[PDB]
Amino acid sequence: SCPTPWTSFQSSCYFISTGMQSWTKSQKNCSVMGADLVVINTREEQDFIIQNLKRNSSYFLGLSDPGGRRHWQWVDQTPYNENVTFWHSGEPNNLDERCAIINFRSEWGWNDIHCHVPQKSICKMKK
Amino acid sequence: SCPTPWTSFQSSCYFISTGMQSWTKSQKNCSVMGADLVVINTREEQDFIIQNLKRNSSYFLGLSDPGGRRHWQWVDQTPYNENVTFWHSGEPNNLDERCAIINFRSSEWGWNDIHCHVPQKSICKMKK
Repeated sequence: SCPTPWTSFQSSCYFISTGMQSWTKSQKNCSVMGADLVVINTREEQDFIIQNLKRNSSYFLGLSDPGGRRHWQWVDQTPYNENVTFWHSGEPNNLDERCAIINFRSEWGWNDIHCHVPQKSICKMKK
Repeated sequence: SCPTPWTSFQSSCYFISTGMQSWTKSQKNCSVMGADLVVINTREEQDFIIQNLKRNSSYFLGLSDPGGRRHWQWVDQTPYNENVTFWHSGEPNNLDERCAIINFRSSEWGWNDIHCHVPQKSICKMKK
């Protein structure tokens, strides 16, 4: 009961992109189709996904680190409280974003990557 | 009642280094003296510290990010659980460390983040 270009597993529909776009644009592409970049909840889901991928291809997952604030720690384990700090204006530097891909090494598994690189992607639509 | 080269404030002793070393070596230097790189708990402590620093100098604080694992998130807010992942061996990349300094800018005193291996002066705090 999934749209034609989609494949069903359990009560979800999956779309394997053919285009290469950044993580943000890939998520947008999933979004307008009523989907998200793929969230892998179970081992069975990972196995189904890899049976629908091409070994010569790399795909964005719906897994990322948005970056932003670092998890600062005092050296004596005094709790760090952001609200009582004395950072100079515009400090400290924001942590950069990072994104995850699934691909095949000669097997299948995840790797981290810059979010702005063009990769293929996997969308999941809840059915 | 602090050792001679140290200054007292409340029930703590403070040492202002003259030497420039990495964060790790600065912490080690504090450690062998029975101290830590300075942890700033209160506003009065920050004010006392800045009254004992030189405006042309930058000093490591006992504040850092050890790096390591990133705080990964699923796009639909499913909790990320590291124990049920499929990362390739040696993946993902560790986040790099970062360290904090106190120094003076024209218009005044405040903290900045910095690479941990840069030589800076340092402040030690000893519990009395």
